[PDB]
Amino acid sequence: KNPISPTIPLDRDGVFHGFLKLPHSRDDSAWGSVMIPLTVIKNGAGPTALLTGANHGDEYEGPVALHELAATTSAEDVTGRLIIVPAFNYPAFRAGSRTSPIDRGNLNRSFPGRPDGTVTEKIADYFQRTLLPMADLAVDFHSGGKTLDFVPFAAAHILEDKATQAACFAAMKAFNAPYSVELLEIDSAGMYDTAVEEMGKVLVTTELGGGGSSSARSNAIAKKGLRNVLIHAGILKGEMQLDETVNLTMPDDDCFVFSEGDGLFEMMIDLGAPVAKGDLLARVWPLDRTGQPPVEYRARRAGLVISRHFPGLIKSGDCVAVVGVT
Ligand SMILES: *NCC[C@H](N)C(=O)O
Ligand SMILES: [Zn+2]
Repeated sequence: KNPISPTIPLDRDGVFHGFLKLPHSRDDSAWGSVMIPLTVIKNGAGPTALLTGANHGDEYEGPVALHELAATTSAEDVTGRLIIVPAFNYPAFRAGSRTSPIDRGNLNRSFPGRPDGTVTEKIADYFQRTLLPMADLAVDFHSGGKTLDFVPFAAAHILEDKATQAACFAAMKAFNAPYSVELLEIDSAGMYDTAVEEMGKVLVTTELGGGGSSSARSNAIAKKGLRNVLIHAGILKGEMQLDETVNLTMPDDDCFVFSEGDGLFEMMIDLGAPVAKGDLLARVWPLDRTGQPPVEYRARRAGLVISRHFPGLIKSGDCVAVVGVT
């Protein structure tokens, strides 16, 4: 029995604004709670979509779209059910950080979680055992965060069940981000991705920009894809917006480049720009001194720069850049 209990019904017709109340006894509140905001919109019979933003706290395109959806959608617009959680790892979202300030918990590495663990593990357990079985479709928004920046794209995994792999790709096509990706997310343990997919459910995941900020273009991409995906699922009516998309893959480790030293980061080729094998991706300047040649990082695969280290300061082990193919 997970101690979380909603403040609103999850199975009644109408529009509900309430919270997932997670008890949390702590120094600044002895009988306190984490009040995870959520909106349930239900109307008649139909599929149920579980919509999450801010799985990592410092990623904002999702929470912006889900807040708008929770505030501008009437029950009559829906055939089915929307479960809307704009801030998924809510303590991290309130702290403005990828991980939670309470337990340093990475929510996207905490599944299946446990009902008696950390605050983050209790969140993961509740979606693992209570919310996901209620859902047919799961849209889990992601962006680069303060340390990464991505080309705006929706992704689907090469997974072993080809039936629900096909369903995931169909929803990615419906999302219609400017780029479309099959992510090399090996290192697959503990993710919400893996929880949804292993249940045979439909998963939509994204990487919409980054840097700890969202733009009007990037907010719009999140709003379009969300609307398309809900129409594609049968929950919302209307005409889908179909624009051009570029298909990209990550077949290899050599799509990735990590830095081996700290310094001042100079990106030499912008996001989304084409790159050939061996082209100079970035150079890192010394923090300590002047007049020394920069440390050069070169592409090991041709394609497009789909991700880059965001901050001006880079550390050893940070991912300099990622190349997407075609
Ligand atoms: N490969 C999955 C995306 C990653 N966990 C992130 O940067 O959010
Ligand atoms: Zn993320």
